[PDB]
Amino acid sequence: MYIKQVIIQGFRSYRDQTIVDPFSSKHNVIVGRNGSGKSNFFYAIQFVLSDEFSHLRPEQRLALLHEGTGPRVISAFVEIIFDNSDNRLPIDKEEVSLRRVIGAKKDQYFLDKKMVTKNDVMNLLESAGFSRSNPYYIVKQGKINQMATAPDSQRLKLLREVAGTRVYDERKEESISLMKETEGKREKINELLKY
Amino acid sequence: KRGPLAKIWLAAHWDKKLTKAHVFECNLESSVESIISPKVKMALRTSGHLLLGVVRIYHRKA
Amino acid sequence: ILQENDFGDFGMDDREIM
Amino acid sequence: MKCLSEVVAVDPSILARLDMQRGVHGRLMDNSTSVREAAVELLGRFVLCRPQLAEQYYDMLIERILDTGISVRKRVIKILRDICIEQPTFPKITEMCVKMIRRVNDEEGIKKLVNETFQKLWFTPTPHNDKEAMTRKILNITDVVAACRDTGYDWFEQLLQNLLKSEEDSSYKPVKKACTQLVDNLVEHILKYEENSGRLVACITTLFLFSKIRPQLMVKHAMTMQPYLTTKCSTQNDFMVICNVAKILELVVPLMEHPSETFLATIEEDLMKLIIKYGMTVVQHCVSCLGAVVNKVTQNFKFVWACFNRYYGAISKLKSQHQEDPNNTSLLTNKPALLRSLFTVGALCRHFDFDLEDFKGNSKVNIKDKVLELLMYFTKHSDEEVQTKAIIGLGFAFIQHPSLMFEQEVKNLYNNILSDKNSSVNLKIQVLKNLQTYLQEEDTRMQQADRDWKKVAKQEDLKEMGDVSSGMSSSIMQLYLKQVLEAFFHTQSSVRHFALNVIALTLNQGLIHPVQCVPYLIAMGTDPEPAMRNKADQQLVEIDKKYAGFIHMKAVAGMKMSYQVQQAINSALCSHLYSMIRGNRQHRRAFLISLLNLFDDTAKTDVTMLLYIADNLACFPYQTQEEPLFIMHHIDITLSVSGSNLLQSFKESLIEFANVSQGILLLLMLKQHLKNLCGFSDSKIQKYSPSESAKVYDKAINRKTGVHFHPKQTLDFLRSDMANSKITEEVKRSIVKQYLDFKLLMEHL
Amino acid sequence: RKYEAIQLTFKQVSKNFSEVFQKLVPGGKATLVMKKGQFTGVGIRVSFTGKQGEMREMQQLSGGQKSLVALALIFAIQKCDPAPFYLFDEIDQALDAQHRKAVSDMIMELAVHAQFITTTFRPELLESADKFYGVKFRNKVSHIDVITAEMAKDFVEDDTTHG
Amino acid sequence: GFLKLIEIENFKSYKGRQIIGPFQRFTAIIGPNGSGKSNLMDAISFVLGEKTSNLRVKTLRDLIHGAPVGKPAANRAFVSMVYSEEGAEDRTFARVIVGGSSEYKINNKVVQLHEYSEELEKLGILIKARNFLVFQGAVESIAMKNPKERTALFEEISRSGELAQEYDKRKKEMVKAEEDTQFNYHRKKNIAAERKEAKQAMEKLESVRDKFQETSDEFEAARKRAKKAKQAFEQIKKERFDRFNACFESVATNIDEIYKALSRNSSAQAFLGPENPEEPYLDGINYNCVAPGKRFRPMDNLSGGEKTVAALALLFAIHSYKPAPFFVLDEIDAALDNTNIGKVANYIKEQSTCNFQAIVISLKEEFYTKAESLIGVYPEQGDCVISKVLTFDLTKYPD
Ligand SMILES: Nc1ncnc2c1ncn2[C@@H]1O[C@H](COP(=O)(O)OP(=O)(O)O)[C@@H](O)[C@H]1O
Ligand SMILES: Nc1ncnc2c1ncn2[C@@H]1O[C@H](COP(=O)(O)OP(=O)(O)O)[C@@H](O)[C@H]1O
Ligand code: BEF
Ligand code: BEF
Repeated sequence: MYIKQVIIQGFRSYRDQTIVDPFSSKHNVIVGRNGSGKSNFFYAIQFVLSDEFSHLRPEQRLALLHEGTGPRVISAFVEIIFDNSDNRLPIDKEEVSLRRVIGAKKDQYFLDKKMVTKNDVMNLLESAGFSRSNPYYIVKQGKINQMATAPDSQRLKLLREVAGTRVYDERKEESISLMKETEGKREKINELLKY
Repeated sequence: KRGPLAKIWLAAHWDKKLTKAHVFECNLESSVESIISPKVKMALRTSGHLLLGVVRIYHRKA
Repeated sequence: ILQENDFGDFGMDDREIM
Repeated sequence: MKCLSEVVAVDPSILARLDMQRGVHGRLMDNSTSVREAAVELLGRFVLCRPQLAEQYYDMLIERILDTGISVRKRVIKILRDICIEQPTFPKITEMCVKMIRRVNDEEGIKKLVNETFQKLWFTPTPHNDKEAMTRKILNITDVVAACRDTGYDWFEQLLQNLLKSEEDSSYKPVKKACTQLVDNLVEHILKYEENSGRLVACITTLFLFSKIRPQLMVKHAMTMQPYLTTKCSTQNDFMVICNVAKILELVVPLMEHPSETFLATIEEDLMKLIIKYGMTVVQHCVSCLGAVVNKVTQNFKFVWACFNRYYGAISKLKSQHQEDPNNTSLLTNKPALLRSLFTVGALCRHFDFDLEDFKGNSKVNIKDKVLELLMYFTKHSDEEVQTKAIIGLGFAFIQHPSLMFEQEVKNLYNNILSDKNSSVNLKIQVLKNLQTYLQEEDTRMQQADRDWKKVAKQEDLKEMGDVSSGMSSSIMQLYLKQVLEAFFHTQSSVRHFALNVIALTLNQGLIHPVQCVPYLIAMGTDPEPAMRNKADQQLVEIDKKYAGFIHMKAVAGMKMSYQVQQAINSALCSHLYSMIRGNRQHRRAFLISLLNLFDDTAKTDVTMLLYIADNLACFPYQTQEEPLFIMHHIDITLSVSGSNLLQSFKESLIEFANVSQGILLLLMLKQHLKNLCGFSDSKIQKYSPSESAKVYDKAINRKTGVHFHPKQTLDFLRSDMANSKITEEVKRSIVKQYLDFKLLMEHL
Repeated sequence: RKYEAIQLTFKQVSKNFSEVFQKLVPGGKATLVMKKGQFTGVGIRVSFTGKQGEMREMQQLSGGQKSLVALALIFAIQKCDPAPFYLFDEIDQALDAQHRKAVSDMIMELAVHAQFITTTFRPELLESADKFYGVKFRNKVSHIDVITAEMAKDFVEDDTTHG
Repeated sequence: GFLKLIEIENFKSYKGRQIIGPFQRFTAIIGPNGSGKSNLMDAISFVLGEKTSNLRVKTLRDLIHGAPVGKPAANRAFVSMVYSEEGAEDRTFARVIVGGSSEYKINNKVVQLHEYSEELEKLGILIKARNFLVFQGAVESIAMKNPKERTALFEEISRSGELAQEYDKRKKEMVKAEEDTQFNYHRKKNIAAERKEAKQAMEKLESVRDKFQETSDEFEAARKRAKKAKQAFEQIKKERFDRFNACFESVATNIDEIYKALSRNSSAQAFLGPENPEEPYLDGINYNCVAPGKRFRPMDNLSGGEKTVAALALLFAIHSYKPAPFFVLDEIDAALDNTNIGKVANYIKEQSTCNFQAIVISLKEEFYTKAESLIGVYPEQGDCVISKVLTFDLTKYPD
């Protein structure tokens, strides 16, 4: 769709990212010097959208605060604002904002000043078509070429995700274990029924 | 929230607000599976969630 | 009786700073 | 405990029976959170139901605020908030009221609950009635801020910013209105003060903190305390008031709208009179506001430029006198005037650069080079306090232009003053003061210049990333920090006070490498003063939260540095090291292996290091079973080998023998004391082997009372040694008696 | 119903992969071959510079060859069904200026399909973009703003100095 | 001296015998994508000898011309270099491969692997080092390495790696001698105890004190055994310790001054941290540097350019300890701007002229603008690609 704007306060390398002119719907180019601090944009938005980067140790989570000077920040946030114009996003509004508030232990999700149980964002982005676990459509700095050299198993996983059935496997093997244990329960029911 | 499939939405997604009253007799499983089989505009992942709901409620009846 | 404790407060002495 | 807390809440008249008193105290100091909150909840319910007779236990209550828990601190805050809200005029309220604002930044939840706690407690709208309630509210706030001065002010202004950010929209602005409803009342208090100076300076510090947080209020009241800046007596608190009101005007004059020109003018001249007739500290704290107001709106900097020219001509006369007359007595007569001239020129260099196209207004002479060269020349002087004043001027001038320390001879000035075991102790104190202050202004200016990025955003380029403006600040430490290392080995402790402050603020900025000064930081974690070791351990754990193995790298170096520290001075001192490293089995195992082998096998070290190593070893607080077992096992191995060899060599056969036997005796005494303190069967010690199983020897150790007999006996056998060499018969009798003791220890089971 | 959906989306991706391959690579053909499946693998088969006489494997390639393989798969899925957003971090690293011209041309080909955002050090790529966003790091802190085409074109290639 | 030129036969798009041009002090190999250029470096490593996987190839029968397609040129391949050194002598080394077998030649006579290896060591070539040839996407990995492998590289460059077996053997008889001594100690202490309550018949007491004497003699024999083993393990630790720490300290020194030299600055730092520094050759070695203008952060967070800075710093420092006669550099100007490529180009211009030969591959024109000779390669169509060499002078041009 179309990202309108982004807001950053204390994430890694920005104290206070103010309101700037919005983006374009076609292509937006960025150029800077070496070490410009641009990978902060990538890590920030993938932290807002994807879950996997928020799985490693708490230590670098504490190190995921802009610790430039003056006071030491404990609470940061990143906000993203965009329009659900095609209503691909199931919530019916027009300026939808997703922000993530980050503490040393704490982490909270606001969708237009609403508290989230951490499962609304997952199935919400799934309905949007996003994958929290993909390396697709997002590339790191200098990590573009592994995906071509990535062997075939995750190629099948990738195309399986493109089919959208990446859910159905974990659902079905979640079902089978409960199915078999209920088979044991109902077999027990039959001998005791005879009793 | 609202709808015959709303309880299945709660089962798939929330699963905490469910009580024994809904579990025992609110719907017939064999009815609702044939309700959901021929439906139009059915997205793949929402179908997976409805499968979550029906599998969960069936095992809860067991 | 003093059964289950810390050796003085040496385990528990995070001090105040400036 | 919770239930019987409810029981004693019903009947308070039972809290006298001694065994339950012992039980509740033990649960206060029990090694678990939940018992601690249950017991403190009991005591708080007793306090609320019975205000009297609990103030004898108030010291324990107030020391239970800091408990490294989560709900225990919430509970004790609830207790103390209700104590404050139900009984005023309790004799120890305000001191009490200090301590929890010290914990406002600790967690996010505590930050919140304390913020609305105090907002209901203090910062309520308070409509135009009940003047006396507002009055002793003001009184309490003044007592709090007066008691705040000794430790530090940053916590309360941080609280103020916490309230400021908490209301981002209008929300009626409930504190904000109340905020101005406070400040003019304080002015009203000043308006009724009129004559006790401690309360005056407390009020002006309240205004000071309110100016620090946001300067938008005092724009109408500046002329009200304008007569109070004019001229007062020669009392120190008046001088502090002068400094403070100078800071307050320094903030508030830039914000106030459309000022009177003659008002700023007369302020300017009267504060120059205050310069020329008073001491150095007020001169600095007021030349700050002079530089601000002169270089902020107005344009009459030619008069101050002429004052600079007068001082420059005076110092030129003095140096020209000293060119051919180094022994002239005319210099001693105006020597304090020379000191004042040095401070003035340093301050004029400090506030803003006058080596510009408008302050000079003519062809460039580069007067900064001349003044730094002249200050170099005055630095080489026979008297001592003139060199102190020279270093003061060096630091002050260096504030404005940091590239000036890049010159070689400036570095020569520092390293020659600080090294060589200088007789003067003061000059180190002032130069470290310059370094610490230097870090402070550069941090403040870069942080403030971050805030107004938008006003300077479009007049600066992209392809450069101007970084040497920041890099020089880093780079200067690689010129001298290693020198600073031997600055740490000083008998005077104000030296180490400033040195630790410098390195702490440095790594707080972190432009240097982390693990380069750690064994020094380890060593001065063993300092007698609590603030020193406090900051040392705090910085160590600050690294430990962020980098794991770094202190594990610096293990024995900290021990040798600590030995040097207790030479400079003349339970376990380095126990907090063990407290941090208690997690990992492999690294702790490796450290004890390295220690016990290297320093006890062959290295001919001094016995005294090994004495204090064994002192700490017996005095580390160990928590589970396996660690003393591993210690005793490798002790048994090394001891059997070394003792068998030494006894067979002496039976074959000697001051070297005396020293190595003293070390072996040290090892025996450490083993014996540990074996007594653990209270474990020696057969299980014989049965043990290293790395048998991780889950078997994890049991809780019991520590018995009064076991610490190792230091007395080791001191006895060292005073028997004293590294003494003589040909008496008595030393031979001592040698053979210790040999018989060795045979006995060999024969023990 | 999932099984034939796999089959149809595999055909759609493989045909889109071959056509984006022939768009980006001026001479040569490459596509997917499906293995014995159930399914256990899907191979990639590329022929170029003879287009039939050359037949190579997965691993022995040049960096730019692997880059165009990856980007071709990226827009094989993108043309099969677009993802809501797309973003690149120096995607033009190993490749040469001629294929930088190519990839920018397929940017203008695909810009209607989805919103692409990209950062590079090379100038030929950035003439396929709407407007220009500039990073500014000073005073030990970063900030984003908007800038123009011309001065950015100066920074990326024209100015060749110490800074 | 240096490497004069290289000769190839039937190897990686090189049909027949073609004489690649003589190599000056700093030349370069430039060409578009898929031009067949890294294979020259692959042949360089091949005649120096290295395992097939890092040459993006398996089974070493695929290295022949035409083999990746499936139709080999032949079952026969030569590769050969000529080393040129002062005193007017040149040494002609070659690798001779047929099918799956290969041999080595000096002055076109059959030379076995082992003597070839030590004579090229005398030339100054550690083929287990691998710390001088550069891969496509490994320069970022140089800093991001697990410390174990770089620790092994520093350990082998200290010529102690073959001594690992003797050291660990002497260590295990250390631990066995210690456990035997303490076992005898426990056993005689038990014997002394039971004899002590045996004191409170006389025949069994005398027999068991004879057993006590026997155990004491056995322990004394164990003491002599441990004593004899002890000093031998002392010199083995002393020699390995001395070699490794001298290497470490010289590396630490010269990497410090070259790092502060190369970034044209006085405000960056670099450090190599040894794990357990009493005996850190056995444990890991991490590597942490300070950026020219960034705060101190962990190195995983870094961008590309400062990793390239740290990697090339490591390379030039380990050269400064143990020189390599000539260098190959794969595209080290990866994500840089004009400033950093100017930095490294000026560095290699001032530093190659009297210390080392160095050859690079690149695409960014300023890097090889500073070059003094250039090697163009044109790929050509056919049944497969055939690449062709041409040489271009550069030291007859202004500014
Ligand atoms: N936690 C942090 N606090 C403050 N500054 C940080 C923090 N993490 C990174 N930075 C800064 O952000 C910048 C990141 O630059 P770098 O990672 O090299 O670039 P890029 O983001 O383009 O990969 C550096 O200049 C560094 O000082
Ligand atoms: N023996 C060979 N004969 C023909 N082509 C080959 C041979 N070996 C590799 N190639 C191909 O040549 C192309 C050029 O890449 P390569 O020779 O590896 O070097 P570079 O990476 O410098 O372009 C690649 O597509 C590669 O697969
Ligand atoms: F500022 Be970067 F190296 F994306
Ligand atoms: F893959 Be290349 F031409 F180095």
